[PDB]
Amino acid sequence: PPPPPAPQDVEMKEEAATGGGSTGEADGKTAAAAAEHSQRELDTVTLEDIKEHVKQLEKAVSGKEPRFVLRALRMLPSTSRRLNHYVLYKAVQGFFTSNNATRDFLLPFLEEPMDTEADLQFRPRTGKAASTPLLPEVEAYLQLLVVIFMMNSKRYKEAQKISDDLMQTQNRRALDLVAAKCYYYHARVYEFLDKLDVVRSFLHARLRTATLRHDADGQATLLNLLLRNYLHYSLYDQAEKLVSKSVFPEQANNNEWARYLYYTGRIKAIQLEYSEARRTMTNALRKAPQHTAVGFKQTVHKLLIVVELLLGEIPDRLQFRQPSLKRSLMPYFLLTQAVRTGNLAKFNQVLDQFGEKFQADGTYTLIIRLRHNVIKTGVRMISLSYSRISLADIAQKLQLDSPEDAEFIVAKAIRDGVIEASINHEKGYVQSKEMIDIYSTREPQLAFHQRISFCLDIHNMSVKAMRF
Amino acid sequence: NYNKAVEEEDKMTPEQLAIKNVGKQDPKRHLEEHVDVLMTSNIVQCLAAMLDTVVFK
Amino acid sequence: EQLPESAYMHQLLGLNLLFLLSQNRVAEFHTELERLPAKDIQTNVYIKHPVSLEQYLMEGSYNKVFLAKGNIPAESYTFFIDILLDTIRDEIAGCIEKAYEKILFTEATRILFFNTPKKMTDYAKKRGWVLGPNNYYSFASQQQKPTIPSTELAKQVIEYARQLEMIV
Amino acid sequence: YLSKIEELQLIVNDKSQNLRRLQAQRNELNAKVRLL
Amino acid sequence: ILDKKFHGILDQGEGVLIIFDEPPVDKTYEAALETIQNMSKVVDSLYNKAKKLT
Amino acid sequence: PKNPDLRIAQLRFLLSLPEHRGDAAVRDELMAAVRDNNMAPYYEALCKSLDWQIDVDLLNKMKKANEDELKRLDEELEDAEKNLGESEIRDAMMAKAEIGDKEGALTAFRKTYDKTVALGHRLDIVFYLLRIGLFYMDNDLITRNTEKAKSLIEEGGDWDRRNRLKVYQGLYCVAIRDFKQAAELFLDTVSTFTSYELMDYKTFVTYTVYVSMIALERPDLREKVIKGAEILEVLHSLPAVRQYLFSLYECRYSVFFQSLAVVEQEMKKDWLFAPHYRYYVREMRIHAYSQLLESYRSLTLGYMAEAFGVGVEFIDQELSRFIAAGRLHCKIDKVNEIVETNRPDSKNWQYQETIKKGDLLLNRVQKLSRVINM
Amino acid sequence: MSEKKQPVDEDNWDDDNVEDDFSNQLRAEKHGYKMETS
Repeated sequence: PPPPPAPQDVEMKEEAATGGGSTGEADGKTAAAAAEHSQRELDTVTLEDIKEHVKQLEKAVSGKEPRFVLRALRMLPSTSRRLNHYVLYKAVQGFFTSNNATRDFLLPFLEEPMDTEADLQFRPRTGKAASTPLLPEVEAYLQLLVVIFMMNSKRYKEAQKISDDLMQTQNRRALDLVAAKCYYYHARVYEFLDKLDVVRSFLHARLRTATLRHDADGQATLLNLLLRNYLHYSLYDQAEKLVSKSVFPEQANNNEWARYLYYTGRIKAIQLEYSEARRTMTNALRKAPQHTAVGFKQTVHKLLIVVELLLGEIPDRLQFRQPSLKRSLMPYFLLTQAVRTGNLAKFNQVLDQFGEKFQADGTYTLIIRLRHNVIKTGVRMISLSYSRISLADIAQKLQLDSPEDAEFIVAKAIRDGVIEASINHEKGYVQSKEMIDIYSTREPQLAFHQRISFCLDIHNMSVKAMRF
Repeated sequence: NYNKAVEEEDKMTPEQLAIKNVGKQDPKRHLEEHVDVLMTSNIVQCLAAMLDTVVFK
Repeated sequence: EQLPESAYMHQLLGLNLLFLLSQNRVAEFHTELERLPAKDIQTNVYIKHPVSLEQYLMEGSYNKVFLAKGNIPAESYTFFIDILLDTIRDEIAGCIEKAYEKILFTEATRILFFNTPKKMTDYAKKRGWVLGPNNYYSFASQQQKPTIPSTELAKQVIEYARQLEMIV
Repeated sequence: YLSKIEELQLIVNDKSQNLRRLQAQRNELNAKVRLL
Repeated sequence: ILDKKFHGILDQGEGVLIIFDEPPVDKTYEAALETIQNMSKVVDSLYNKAKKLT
Repeated sequence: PKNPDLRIAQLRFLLSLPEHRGDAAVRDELMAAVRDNNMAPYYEALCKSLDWQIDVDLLNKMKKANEDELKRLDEELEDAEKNLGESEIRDAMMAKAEIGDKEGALTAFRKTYDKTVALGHRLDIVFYLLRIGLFYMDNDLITRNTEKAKSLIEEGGDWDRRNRLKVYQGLYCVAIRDFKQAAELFLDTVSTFTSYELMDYKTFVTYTVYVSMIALERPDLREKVIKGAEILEVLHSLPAVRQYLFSLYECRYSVFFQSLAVVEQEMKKDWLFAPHYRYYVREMRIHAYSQLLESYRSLTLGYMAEAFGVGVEFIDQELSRFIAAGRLHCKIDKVNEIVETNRPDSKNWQYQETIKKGDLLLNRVQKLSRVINM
Repeated sequence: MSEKKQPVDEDNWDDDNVEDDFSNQLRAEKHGYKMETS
């Protein structure tokens, strides 16, 4: 009863801003987005995700959600007296007896701000009234009398889709900002039990309705939902992105775009790619927003640089290593050691030692080409090393035992185009060369057009950012 | 030749723009008066590069 | 999905996979490696033999073709391994002198097969080829001999200075 | 709805008019420095 | 040669020594090093930026 | 008085690195325990070396001596602070508590850092924290104390003691793979003649050369080793590595490899190097090969295989994995056995760093200047 | 932030990356025994 005043304070600090302030920031505002309380409220949703939200236990049971959802009314200027009601109900938790009125009694509590009066006209108060109670209910998924209620609370959020689609006005720059979060929690609670089936068409038509009339933070986030949907399950509709690539917003949330490029980097990694996939993995890597969230870059980075492992030109990756990730990369450290080593028995004994964590990865694409990566590491090293090597030297240095499969190796390496190396054809016996004096002057200034044209692009972008 | 010798003093102004907490009066707004000159310089460089292939044949 | 277990399940995937391997795809191979991965390494020789066979094909052996053809009818993969012989031979048409010096009759006999039909003669009279004296060359220079890098980048300087104009 | 959405968004594009307000500030600064 | 007393290449595969040295490039050295210092200065300014931001 | 305790640190390293005759560690630990009351050697040998074959009571008696010693130290703690002492009560207790178990340490540093008053109060405190660190292969103690020192000790200090702090910094710089600032801080040679910190000025020379044959480029090589004949009047006592350095100018690769094996074993059997000495030797290898090839191009490894000993296959795998280690741009074959002089920075790299950084930092500030708005 | 699925989850340390790069070359006599091999 002395700690629940801290949810009592932060609860009023949240819906003061949200209800009164963003309702006044919805009345006449939003020239581009003057709803700064929307980003303030998403900051407070991250604040309720740091802390306990409001009333999970808090030394009592079920105090705020029966309390504050009453009597908003939006009327004559003595509705700060309804705020005074909200404030002076707080003798119940400290003084009186707390009673259980959440997760069961919420079904008319959500209908209370509609059945008081014709409160107001805008939907962000309705999204408030169905989000700010019900998002404090989702992160307790103990699957007993709590997850069927997340299910029904997000059925009320599907009614919030209905009252997002037929609400009379660019309130989507608040409701899609909240709906990004809560539709991720939709996908979470729906897939804590089974794969979601008609929620796919929910998501399809929800992407459809956000097409042009209000195309603001909805398309990219629902596309992240759709992408991770097609990622977690069988892989049939990546041709949909190959035919309907409409994936380019303002890239607003500045981390949504980062992890979006990460997810589609995993896509192009699993389709087939080295180059474009590793460069968008690199751009998402350097577009890591901060390290203010403990060890969340780490597992996702273990799966990020799988393609760089598949390059073969990677050293040990240890600068990323969280020490709490060490006990999980007990396979992965020896795996990049098996990348640095050319042993074959160790190449399959790391697999024979860690196939279960390789299934935890669940990417066969790595081991279906990692032997080929070992022989390409060999050919890159030794073909960069010597001018006129023999195929027998490298062959029976890497246990090939015959000339003709070394010929097929050198031939498919010419076909893969690393070095000039040809064969002094009598019985093999490579006659070859390196390549210095290739070119060095007009060829840099070919790329310097892209250098400085990229620089002047960022000049004009800083100009259009200086405009703000 | 003088460009590599001139920019390296105005380049000391960001070292003087190290005015972190509260230390900045007028920013010594002299970072310019070299760029425009650099512009003209390489502008004419590209001009003449053109005029070579243009006039010469 | 809860169906009775399909009889030809193991080799319908193999028909599709060997047809894919014949028509030279690049990513449907990997969506095949993703739709049913768990039955590939433990069992299913109709799939376990083509996927390690692909590892051997892009490992560097067109002779594992014949080592394998020791036993792959596999209910009429015979047409598809004939198309696999075709993708041996036209990839020889590419990869016979990509950047080689020269081959002779015997390297034709090793990399190619069927010692001399009118089909390697058709190669020598179909790709623009010089059948040298028991000898081979791609051409007399093999590269078609690969002198002005200035004026095109001068036009680049035109639009480059132009884009540096109109902006500050 | 049918033919009533685009010019509202065009007045929304008067953020470009706000860009003109910014360039107005600019030319104010410049004109008065030149007055100096 | 190791101490700049001599500048050039000798030979035993051909037994023919050749002398050469043309170091000075004020453009590259000067401008590049000045730009390096500029990078350091921008690194400095990064913290003024991150501060005035938050 | 850390020189004998530096020898005790070497005793701990002998206990640590060579597990050949664990009784030898027990030997010198019992020898250091039978006098000087040094019981910490005896627990240290009990743990890692033999479990004290016969020292159950033969050193428990001197442990009780150390117990009475510590108890009378902590009693004079109050007997002397009964009188007025300008932090000198706590100074005496920290000095005498810097012998037995970590009890002495916890009654040493918990009673000085609180009332460390003047330069000496921390001068000796940081010297002896360097010693308590160096007893093991520590770096937290021997440089965290230098941090406190920066806050506490010098403030102008002496023309004598401050050079000693700097030589501590250089001594760890050679202890760690900081292959330059050691010799930089060991460039004094006029202020480290003999001290209770200098376990041996000849060992000073050892630590110095084991960082100067790398820090000192050929000009700095001759500057400090040749020109700086001040260390020569003393390094006259260790001519092996000296003559190695002499060849290190004329580039005599045969004796390079002889002394290379020699110094390899030496570092293999020398303190604060056990888990790291791997690179130094192959680094000497690649660095010498750099200049050797830099001689000219139309040359062979076989012509140098003589200097390599029989080094055709040796350097075959060696330089294969070295260029594989991304080292020493050059050209060499087996069927041709090439040598090369190449890699001019002012060819493209002196122009490639340009974008290497003006794109790294460009996009750094870009994304940095992206979240300023989004 | 880490709002993704991922919430599911110098002594020698400086020289250690090179050490694992040194983990493939004669870790630390056959060098010196090669002298008498010829």
